[PDB]
Amino acid sequence: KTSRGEIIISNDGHTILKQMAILHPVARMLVEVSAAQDSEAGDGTTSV
Amino acid sequence: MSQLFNNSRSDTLFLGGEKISGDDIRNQNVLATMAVANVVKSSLGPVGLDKMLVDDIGDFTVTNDGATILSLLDVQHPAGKILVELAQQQDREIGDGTTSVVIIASELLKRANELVKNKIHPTTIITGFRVALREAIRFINEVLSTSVDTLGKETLINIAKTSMSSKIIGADSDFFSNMVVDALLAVKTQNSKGEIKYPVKAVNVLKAHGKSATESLLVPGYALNCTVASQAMPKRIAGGNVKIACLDLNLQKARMAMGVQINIDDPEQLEQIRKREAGIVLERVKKIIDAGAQVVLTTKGIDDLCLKEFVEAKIMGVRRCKKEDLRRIARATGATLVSSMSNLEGEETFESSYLGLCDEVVQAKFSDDECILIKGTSKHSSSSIILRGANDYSLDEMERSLHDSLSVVKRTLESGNVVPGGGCVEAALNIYLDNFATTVGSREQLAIAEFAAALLIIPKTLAVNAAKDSSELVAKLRSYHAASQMAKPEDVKRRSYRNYGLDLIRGKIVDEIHAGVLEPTISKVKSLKSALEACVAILRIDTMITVDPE
Amino acid sequence: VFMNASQERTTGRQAQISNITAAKAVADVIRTCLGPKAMLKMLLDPMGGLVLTNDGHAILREIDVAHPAAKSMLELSRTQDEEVGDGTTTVIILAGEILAQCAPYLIEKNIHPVIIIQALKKALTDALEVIKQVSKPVDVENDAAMKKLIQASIGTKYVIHWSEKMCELALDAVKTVRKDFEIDIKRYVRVEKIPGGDVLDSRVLKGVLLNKDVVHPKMSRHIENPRVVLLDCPLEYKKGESQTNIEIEKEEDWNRILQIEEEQVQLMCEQILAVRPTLVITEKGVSDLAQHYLLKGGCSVLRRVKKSDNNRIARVTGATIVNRVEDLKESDVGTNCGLFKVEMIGDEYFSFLDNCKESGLQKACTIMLRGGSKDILNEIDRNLQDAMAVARNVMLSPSLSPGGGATEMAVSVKLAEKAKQLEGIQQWPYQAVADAMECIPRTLIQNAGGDPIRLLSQLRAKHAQGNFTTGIDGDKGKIVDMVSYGIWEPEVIKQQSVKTAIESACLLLRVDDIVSGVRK
Amino acid sequence: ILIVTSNQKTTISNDGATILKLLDVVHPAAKTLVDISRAQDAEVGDGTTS
Amino acid sequence: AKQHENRLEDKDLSDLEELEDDEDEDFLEAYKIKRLNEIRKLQERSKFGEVFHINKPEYNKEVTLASQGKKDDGGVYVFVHLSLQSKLQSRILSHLFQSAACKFREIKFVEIPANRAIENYPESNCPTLIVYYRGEVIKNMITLLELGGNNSKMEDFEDFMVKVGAVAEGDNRLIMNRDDEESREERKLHY
Amino acid sequence: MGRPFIIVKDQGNKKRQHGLEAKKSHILAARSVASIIKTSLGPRGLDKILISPDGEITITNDGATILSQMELDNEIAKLLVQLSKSQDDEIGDGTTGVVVLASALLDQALELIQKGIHPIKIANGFDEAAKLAISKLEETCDDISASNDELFRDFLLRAAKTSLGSKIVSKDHDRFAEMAVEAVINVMDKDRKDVDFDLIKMQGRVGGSISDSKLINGVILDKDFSHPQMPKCVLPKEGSDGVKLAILTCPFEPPKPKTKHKLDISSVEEYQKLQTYEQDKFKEMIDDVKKAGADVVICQWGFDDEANHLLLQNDLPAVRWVGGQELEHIAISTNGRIVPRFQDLSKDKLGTCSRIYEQEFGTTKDRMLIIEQSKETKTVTCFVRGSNKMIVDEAERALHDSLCVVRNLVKDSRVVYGGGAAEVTMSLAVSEEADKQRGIDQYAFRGFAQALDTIPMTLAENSGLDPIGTLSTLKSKQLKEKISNIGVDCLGYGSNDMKELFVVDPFIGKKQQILLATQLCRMILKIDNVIISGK
Ligand SMILES: Nc1ncnc2c1ncn2[C@@H]1O[C@H](COP(=O)(O)OP(=O)(O)O)[C@@H](O)[C@H]1O
Ligand SMILES: Nc1ncnc2c1ncn2[C@@H]1O[C@H](COP(=O)(O)OP(=O)(O)O)[C@@H](O)[C@H]1O
Ligand SMILES: Nc1ncnc2c1ncn2[C@@H]1O[C@H](COP(=O)(O)OP(=O)(O)O)[C@@H](O)[C@H]1O
Ligand SMILES: Nc1ncnc2c1ncn2[C@@H]1O[C@H](COP(=O)(O)OP(=O)(O)O)[C@@H](O)[C@H]1O
Ligand SMILES: Nc1ncnc2c1ncn2[C@@H]1O[C@H](COP(=O)(O)OP(=O)(O)O)[C@@H](O)[C@H]1O
Ligand SMILES: [Mg+2]
Ligand SMILES: [Mg+2]
Ligand SMILES: [Mg+2]
Ligand SMILES: [Mg+2]
Repeated sequence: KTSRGEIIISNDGHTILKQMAILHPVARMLVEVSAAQDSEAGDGTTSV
Repeated sequence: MSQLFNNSRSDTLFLGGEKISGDDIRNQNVLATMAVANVVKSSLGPVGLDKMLVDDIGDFTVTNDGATILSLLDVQHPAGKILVELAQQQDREIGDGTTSVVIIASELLKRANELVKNKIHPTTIITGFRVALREAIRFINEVLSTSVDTLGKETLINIAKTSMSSKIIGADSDFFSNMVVDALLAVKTQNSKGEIKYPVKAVNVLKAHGKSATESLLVPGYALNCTVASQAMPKRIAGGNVKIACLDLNLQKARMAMGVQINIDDPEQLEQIRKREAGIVLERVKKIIDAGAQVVLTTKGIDDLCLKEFVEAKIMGVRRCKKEDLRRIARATGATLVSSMSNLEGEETFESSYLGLCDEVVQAKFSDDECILIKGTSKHSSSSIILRGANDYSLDEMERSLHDSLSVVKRTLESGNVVPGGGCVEAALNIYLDNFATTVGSREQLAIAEFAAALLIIPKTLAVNAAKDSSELVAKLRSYHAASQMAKPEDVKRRSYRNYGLDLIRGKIVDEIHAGVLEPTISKVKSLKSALEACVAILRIDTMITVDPE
Repeated sequence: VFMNASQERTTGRQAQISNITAAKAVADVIRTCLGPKAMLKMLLDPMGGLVLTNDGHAILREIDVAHPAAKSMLELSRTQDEEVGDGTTTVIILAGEILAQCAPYLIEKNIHPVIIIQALKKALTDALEVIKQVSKPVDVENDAAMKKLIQASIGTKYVIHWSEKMCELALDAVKTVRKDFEIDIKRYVRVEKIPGGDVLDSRVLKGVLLNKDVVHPKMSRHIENPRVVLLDCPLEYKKGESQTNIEIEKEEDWNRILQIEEEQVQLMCEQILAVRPTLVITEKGVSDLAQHYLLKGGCSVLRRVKKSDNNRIARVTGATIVNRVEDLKESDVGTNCGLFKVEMIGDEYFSFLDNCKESGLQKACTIMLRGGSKDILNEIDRNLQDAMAVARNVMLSPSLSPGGGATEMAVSVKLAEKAKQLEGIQQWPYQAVADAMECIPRTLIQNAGGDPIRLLSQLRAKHAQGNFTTGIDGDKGKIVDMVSYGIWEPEVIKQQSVKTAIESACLLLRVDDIVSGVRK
Repeated sequence: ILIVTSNQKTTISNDGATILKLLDVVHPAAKTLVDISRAQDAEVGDGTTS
Repeated sequence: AKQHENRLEDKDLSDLEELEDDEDEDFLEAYKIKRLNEIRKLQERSKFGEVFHINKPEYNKEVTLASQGKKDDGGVYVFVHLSLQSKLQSRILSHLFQSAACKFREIKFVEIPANRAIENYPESNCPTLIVYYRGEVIKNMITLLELGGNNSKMEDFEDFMVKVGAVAEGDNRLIMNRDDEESREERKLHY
Repeated sequence: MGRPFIIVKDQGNKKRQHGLEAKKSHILAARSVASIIKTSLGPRGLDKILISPDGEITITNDGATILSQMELDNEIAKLLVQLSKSQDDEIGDGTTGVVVLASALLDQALELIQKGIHPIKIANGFDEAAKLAISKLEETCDDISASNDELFRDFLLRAAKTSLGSKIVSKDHDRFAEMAVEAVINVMDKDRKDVDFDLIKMQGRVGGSISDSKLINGVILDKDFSHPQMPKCVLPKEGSDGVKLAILTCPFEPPKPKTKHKLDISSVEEYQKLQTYEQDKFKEMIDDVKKAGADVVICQWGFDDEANHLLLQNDLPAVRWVGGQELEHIAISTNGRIVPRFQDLSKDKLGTCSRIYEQEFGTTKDRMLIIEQSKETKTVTCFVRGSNKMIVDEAERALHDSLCVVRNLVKDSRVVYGGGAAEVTMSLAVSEEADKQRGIDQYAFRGFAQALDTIPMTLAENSGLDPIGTLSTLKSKQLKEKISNIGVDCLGYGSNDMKELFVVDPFIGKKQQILLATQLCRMILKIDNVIISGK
């Protein structure tokens, strides 16, 4: 459940990490790695 | 059922709401489903009773439909919004089984959560439902029955009584079943080179509280709710072959376009400019008056400058209206809806081919209301429904009830195959799936067995709404059905059982063919699939994450 | 938490108990507002006015109840008022009893709320049969019987003392609006009020009554044969639908622009004088320059008249609604106008338009009311709507049902006799329909001060043996037959009372739960 | 099961006899499980969880 | 409202007999049995009545155990006096103890020399008044400058006993409430 | 169902935890407690500052004293407070090691909790590994009971210097270790020896320096004489060198009964008679003491004034107000017994002392007596000094820990050699048995092996040596050679053999580190539901 009224189901680790607002910056770096795994390969965004 | 709220965790810091995991989520999702399932559980079937919901301004809505009662219940929980939008998807597509599909999904999430606690994975549970549903649709094809050796429109009458029931007008189903069937046969058309289709919301509904629901008059033709432009016009046009002119052109003191700024040096031009600016509209109305349009129809209103000639020429005027109702008037009367009058040549004109044809037109008074009743259309027939009741809230209940009744008979004529009702489908699919997967064995026998028990909630829900002994009927239903499925092909009597079951009025086992309980096959098709996808969406959820609003 | 609900869900049997108690409470407010000895009701609206009446519809308009089941009972009065116009209190008081009698069973003998509905439709079907048999026809052209038919409803109001004038007032008004099937409508019935004066000199006069006077003093205040012509546009100089924006260059242009403003109003006035009218009634306002030259021809100018009155003037004088003045002819000019005269009253001026009286369009009229105060006018005006409503039913339906509770009591006896032969599960709700139909005479006996125990016992003993027209005299409180009593009501009001009351019970009986505070 | 009451005194237990004694139960229907657990603890002393 | 309560609340067992002829018997005798029971409780609690000149070994019992009493939380107040004969305030406070001991028999009045009480106690801080109750020290009072000093009176000492919760405010034994018979005699005549 | 849903009171403050993530916070919470005291382990440790709510300050490195009197919120750390305390009360040593070893078992157990093994099955592996570890240490254990008292005297210094070496008292470890050993020589029976710990008192005065601390044989008093004109130092005369210390419960006062009583005084005849009664009582009093021949009299309560002067005349000093708990300890050292009353006073029940003196301490207005004994007596009292209040408390606690370490040597002579030698010896014993007994609990044996290695790696981390070379050398060397007294040298010596470095530890002390750790962690792992009611 995001901040606004939109609801979304997500099995993809990239979209899970993207919608989750993390306070810690080092844990936030994993959002960019999944974005990098999604942009380059497009498969195994949670395995990385 | 959840108590002792989850502790705020210091090792996992996420902005917004706190994260919670474990079995409490699927317990909370099922608990959110019971909050909406118990609401719709009581208003199921003829014996079922409905509730009221106020709008916080004095207004309220007494609702029988599952889509309407859930539309006003704005569910803040995420899992409940899936079932709320499913009913909005259900009523728009099929218009039937809106209460059952929510009740089926609630019972599935109940037993699915129990199976997850029994330590089988949800992926195996979902595979058990899909292989079971694929055999269920295969079994629905086996129990079809083609209408044959039926006198007249009896198959369309008695099947409408099933949809007409569970409402206030079920007692008057003997009177409304005829006009409902006659209404859809009046709006028949052709499309896609021979494929028979009927338009959505083609029949009108007019709210006229008054005499009674028994004396609802079926006007064989189109009806429109509009006030007369000028009260001096005649309210009854005599003589046949009344020409109807449908337009969407304004007849007022028209203004020039935005990018025109008049600038003149001569003072005397104001006389001609002021007259020509008004007189340019007279050229449009002088041509249609000479054409003999006895009753003109238009979307945009008509100012008093042009209402003089209609009063002098005895022409009926029409004020603002919806854009969609004039399309069907043109189709029935044979006219053509003109967005802007013009011609391919270099001069404006008005042809006679654009005029419609009807036998009679009259402004009938429904005890406070001006409504132009058109009857005896030439090109294509039409129909309208005059709803009557005690008060406006009952008329609103009669609107959506007829919309469900019209939708059921609409899909009935699309496919001649039908299926019986009254829990016989759910009772037969229960015993059929229990026999299935006995050869499979190892793991999916328990998942499909609980799936077969989930469909039995509908004959249990209908029984307790009657305030009678429920297990006495369940003992007769399942046992009779089983004795039919097991039987030799060659046994007339036993085979027949496959056909009948629960009765909610007299409380005994009687034949559905003589009783008249019947449903379409399309109502059950794609209903369990929607409930299946509804179960899959919540059952696969493990953890819940909430972000607070900014 | 979960969705905006579950505050306190009233579920099960207690929910229906509150609805029967709430539906009974609506009838208890206006229990004394029935019969000839009915008491009045002064309700205080929050804006600042006051409504003095005894009609159940006008009482329930001003009241406000914060309960959803009682509001459905509130809307039944609009069903009766906007269908006939009489018997609104009869609708509210009967339904209360129907919901109440069916309650014992719902609460105790556990008959499900659907079996009661099936029992009521057969009772509704039998109710129309006995109401059709008990009613006797009556001649529509008999003015002697029509006056007694109109004053049946007036007898339950304040103006029974002036009933000799109100029946003549209502009968002349209904025949004027009546079109030669026999469809009439009250939108042309003008409800204009005049505070003060005596009721005896108050009379209907054929035509209209304006609130305004002439503009110029030299206009003729007394015309023998007025010729009215209706105008929709104003006599002022029309600016036009688009901006003029005259680029003036020479000095002789601005005086020309102001001179054509004088000549355009001359051109529209001169073509009005082609037919030479005596009275020009404009919808919108009028200019000061145009009235003088209309007076040079002999017309009469008035202020802006709202088109609700001009449509009445079009049917009285026979003129048509005219906006374009260039297309003015001699055929569309109003004629056959009786007399023109202006009286002096301290409130405002009043211009009278009388008709010559000698098919075509239906004629309109204005009914003069000369009451004691403002509330007396509004009280008497609603009596005319209740009195003139009776005159429509006899023309649409020549049937005539007996009054004084004899019609509803006849429903009670036949449903009670036939309930024994209706053996089964439907017998208990079917027999309970007669228990409520015998209450509408019970309310008359309670207001009269008599004992309804022995009167109803004497009523049922004589109803089967004596005749079908027996009833209770509301003034004296004794059993008097309606034939000798000489008071009758239409049968259409009895149909709407039985239909609306039973159909209201079928809706409210299906209520299971009540959930408040969901959303807007 | 680790329970910590309002007085901030730690009490760890495995059997359901003293776990239900620590948690002061408001609901009467939930007190039925607490009464039989103390009764089973008082009479026999085994099977308080089962 | 208070006019009905003053008939019973503002009259002892000796004064309640005034209303025997005026008020109802059942209304009066019902309260006299209540007040009679309260008088019997004070007699049973009257375990003291003279100054207990103690010594230290005993302090660990007399001062503290007593303060527990029955340990029905039957607490007992114990007023200790660290006496010092060289000081003038100490001899004044010793006279107040014996005077209060004859009146308040339920409260224990304890006295001991200050030199024998605490090792090397400051002589300037004497006389010291301690009040024990259920083993806890309710008041560690300093020299009597708070209570007037050299001009301390019996009325000031009785007022201090009410502050620490040792005697009720409306007690008939206190000099503030114990009006003279001549005072009440003048009130009845002028009424 | 309604909107309220209540089962127990105060649901808002009570919050549960569950699942794998709930257990994850518990072990990681132990790392925060372990990491604080991880640097204080070994001889290179650093103390911790403590601050009470009342403002009193103290400094220390003992794990029980650190964790004690501390405000905590989590319940698992409170169990570690009770742990260290456990080892302290019974043993008095190893309070930091048992917490670090307990956290090491929890850290190695989390990896396994992450694979899918049940937590109770993990604890079963440590139990079989712990019993095999202690059984293997008992096999390679050396006993020192066969040696005589002379060599056994030296072994107390080897262990006393170990525990004192990890404190701030180690500036002179040879000097202060004799204080901890000489105190136990005076209480041991020399056959089936018992420590009798209650006789050994311990008191320290804030003043001077720590180097001036000297062991005495007697009782330390914190109070002055009844009159300051009495002589400070009191010696014996020609015969009977014992001063005949008479100890008394009842002070010099008038006799009277306990119960309330009023003595009725008649006319002047009785008034003059009672003046002779008390005047003859004091004459009878002083004759009774002189008949007994006492030279020093002490009572728990103060004598009367007149009584303070009457003793001063006959050269008979007196101390007054000697605490009741302190009065009993004086009679034991002096080989005397306390008389109930004065009529039973005789020669046999008097004391015996070598010499006494009133010691002054700077410009302060306080007096302390110091009793000394020339021969071996029963009890003994420590005399600790220091230049701060907390450093005396640290020296008292450091001496108390060494006093409890040598206490274990008396009741159990079987000792071990710690400092990373026992840990690596017990780690490879379970590792060699892991691949023999693969089963499913082999990972628990390996986790128990790696958990024991954290202690010598912590000593290597604090000493600055490389844990790679240190751990690899001990594992490679101990697998080759059977001699099991080589560990981590923290002081930087050239040889790691601990025969020459003079380090000895008890077997009961090193055993309890493994037992209390492995038995606690079973309880820590068995928690699933965690409810904490907010205060
Ligand atoms: N049918 C299967 N049977 C067994 N293992 C599978 C199957 N399909 C996928 N896997 C394994 O599960 C993993 C799924 O990764 P995936 O969820 O696709 O990552 P992402 O969703 O980030 O692309 C793969 O790495 C693969 O090794
Ligand atoms: N007269 C009847 N006899 C037996 N069963 C009926 C009858 N009318 C309706 N039902 C049953 O009630 C169920 C729900 O009907 P209804 O309430 O009209 O549809 P919805 O569930 O869309 O509201 C249907 O599945 C049907 O089998
Ligand atoms: N003079 C009368 N005597 C007895 N009953 C009367 C009399 N007049 C009216 N009633 C009864 O009162 C009922 C309502 O009549 P009326 O007062 O005209 O309508 P409303 O209830 O709308 O005011 C009728 O059903 C009729 O039976
Ligand atoms: N050695 C064993 N083998 C098999 N089952 C056992 C064994 N010991 C205990 N159980 C089972 O474990 C269950 C729970 O026992 P437990 O919880 O220890 O006792 P209680 O519930 O009285 O505290 C019992 O029902 C018993 O059947
Ligand atoms: N001089 C030394 N040489 C080798 N090892 C030592 C030396 N001093 C201490 N150690 C080791 O360091 C450990 C430190 O223990 P210590 O910190 O005194 O107990 P605690 O951890 O309870 O405070 C001892 O077990 C001992 O094996
Ligand atoms: Mg339906
Ligand atoms: Mg009326
Ligand atoms: Mg057990
Ligand atoms: Mg140590």
